[PDB]
Amino acid sequence: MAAMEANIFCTFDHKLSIADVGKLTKLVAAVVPIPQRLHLIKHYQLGLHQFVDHTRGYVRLRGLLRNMTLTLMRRVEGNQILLHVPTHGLLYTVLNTGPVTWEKGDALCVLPPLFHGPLARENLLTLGQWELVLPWIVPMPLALEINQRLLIMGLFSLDRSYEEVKAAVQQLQTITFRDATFTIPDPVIDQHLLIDMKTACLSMSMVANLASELTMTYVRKLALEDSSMLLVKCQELLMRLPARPQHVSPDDEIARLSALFVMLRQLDDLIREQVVFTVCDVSPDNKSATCIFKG
Amino acid sequence: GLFSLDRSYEEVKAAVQQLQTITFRDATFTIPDPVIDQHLLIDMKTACLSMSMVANLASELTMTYVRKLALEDSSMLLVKCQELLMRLDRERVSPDDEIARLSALFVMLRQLDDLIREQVVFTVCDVSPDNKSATCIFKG
Amino acid sequence: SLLHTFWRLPVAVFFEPHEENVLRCPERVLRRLLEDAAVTMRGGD
Repeated sequence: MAAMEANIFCTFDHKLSIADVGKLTKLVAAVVPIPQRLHLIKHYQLGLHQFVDHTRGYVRLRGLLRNMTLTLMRRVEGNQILLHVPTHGLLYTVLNTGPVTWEKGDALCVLPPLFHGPLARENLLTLGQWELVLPWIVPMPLALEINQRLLIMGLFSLDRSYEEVKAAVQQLQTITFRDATFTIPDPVIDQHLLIDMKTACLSMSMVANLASELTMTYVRKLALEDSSMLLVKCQELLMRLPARPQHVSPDDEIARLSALFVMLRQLDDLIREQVVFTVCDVSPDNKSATCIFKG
Repeated sequence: GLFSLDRSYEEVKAAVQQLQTITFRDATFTIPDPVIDQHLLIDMKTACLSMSMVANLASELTMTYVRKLALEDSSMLLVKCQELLMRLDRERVSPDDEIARLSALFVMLRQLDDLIREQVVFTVCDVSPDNKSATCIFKG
Repeated sequence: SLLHTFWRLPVAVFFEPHEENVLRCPERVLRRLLEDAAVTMRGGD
């Protein structure tokens, strides 16, 4: 009976002005999320504003956005917008919503928006206490650093006092990426992040236990007679306190290191987002790019 | 790459030779030794050091955070994790240094992500006795 | 007198008491139990 729609029309019901449809035309080829797929939907379900709540926990918004479906905007006209769902592997054009600069050859991820500078750009169809808050498309290193800093801040919140936590939070709230800088809005610690903390600490202790003698002793052995800036930094990070190896067993060692490999993969997946886009050559004005949709 | 440091002893030479050979369906080729002139190529050094460091950091970092979380887990396996770490202990600071150490752990893990995941490029459809040639479906 | 436990660290209890068995021991209650049992045992050529 049911059919899965691919072309989605969104109809407004607020008596829009000319400036509203003008700003809609500027948004052509952007990406917008939808919670459910139908041929004709109301504007209230479109955009991220429907989910915001007074707690404003960033982890909650990230988790909610992960479940959502992504669509592209095409052929904007009067109070009727056409949204086209992407098909895996096809070649699409997109106009970036946020201010983050792109580069060719890398990957992109979907994240909820960030506090940047004066917070000037919220002109997106503010109408009737509703607004079109779009998600951000950012390159892989910035997204990975954001997830890393949220998780690290959450871990640091434990075993520390209130003011130490405040100082650490105020430091971690900032990020620098490709000559730009951004600030994370409302990174409050919450039970959603506590689940991530529990699974991450379990995986980390597992990688600690699975590590063999040779793997642990490698760094300390290499510090004996090698020297480089990378090595001195790595040694400075670690605590401070030849011989034939105690045990040699390539079969048991390879099994152990394979298990440790799986555990490291599991630990890494905590911060890796879904790789939505792989990019091609970009317009030199940085506004729009050609990309392939994956995942 | 790990055994590169201990190569002088004959045990390591024999183990490296045994690891070097690989066997598969009617295939018995040998892969190249990742060391030259008893030295490591720099990218291999970075990858090996990153793995060994991310192994080393977790051994002395997890205990405090694990023992703090032990009070609350209703899934109750985190307490067994704490006990396992304490058994490992039996087998053998200013907040800024702590935050730097956490950042180092995660950046070192990300450095190893270059080798952790595999691109599943192709899946195969039936092959000719000319087996050099085969058909397959492309996957991202 | 104290018993020897296999696990070095104990664990938190959960679930209602009809799918796994746990004993609970208020010390005052146990003292009353001991006294009552000792008295009633004697109560009951």
